[PDB]
Amino acid sequence: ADVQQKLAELERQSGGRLGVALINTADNSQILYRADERFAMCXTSKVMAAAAVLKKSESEPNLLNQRVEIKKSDLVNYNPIAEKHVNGTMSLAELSAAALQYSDNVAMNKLIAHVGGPASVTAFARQLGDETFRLDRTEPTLNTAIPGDPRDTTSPRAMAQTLRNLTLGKALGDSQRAQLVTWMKGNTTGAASIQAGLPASWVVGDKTGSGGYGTTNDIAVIWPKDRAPLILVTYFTQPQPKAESRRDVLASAAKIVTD
Ligand SMILES: [Cl-]
Repeated sequence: ADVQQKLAELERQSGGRLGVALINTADNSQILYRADERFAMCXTSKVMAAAAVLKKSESEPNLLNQRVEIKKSDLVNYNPIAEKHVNGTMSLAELSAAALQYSDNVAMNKLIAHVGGPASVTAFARQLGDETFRLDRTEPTLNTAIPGDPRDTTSPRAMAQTLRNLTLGKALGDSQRAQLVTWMKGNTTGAASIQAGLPASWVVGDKTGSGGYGTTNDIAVIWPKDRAPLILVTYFTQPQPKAESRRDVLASAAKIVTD
């Protein structure tokens, strides 16, 4: 009850719409707030795309080493790693790391294209038992985040359950699961989001996202000191098209649900 009141007060102060799902594997419990509503995923969808490539690699051993050409025509609106490789190639492993650890949007588009497009990433989610996730578009348009638009959305409940399967469960083979966890633990974009609301000693693998309407998101697997792991999804979006990012709201939500 107190946790619910605190999340409601945070949402009201923020001026926007907040979605939270925590899974505590110590006791198989959940803390949920707007957890069945849809939110634009933005960059957080890169986890599903990278996982689809990892699954494909289980039956194709040379897959992560496969080379992909990077051209000026591939550049989109945020290309921190790919811009350094124009006119050469990157491997699928390198593209996966760039997408997950730097939010590189060219890298996301190469993962999407490799597996057959947004409908193939969605069909992979369905094969895992996630019947909520939908990836409709490529970068950069998947980030528009218009209120009421179901494109490129999922719910906090669904994304927490799927992230648990991918990182702690058996969706991927042992080598592939370990690779995903290692990539997420090395993320560089998350220190002001969920991590900022947790003790310094806790270990985190996370993926952030941001987009139109001040959309500010983070999804994480968390190893608290001497405790069973947690899965946490914090999604946030605002009423104004040009609203600024609010990573502090995600930090505040993480503190509330883990105190
Ligand atoms: Cl505005």
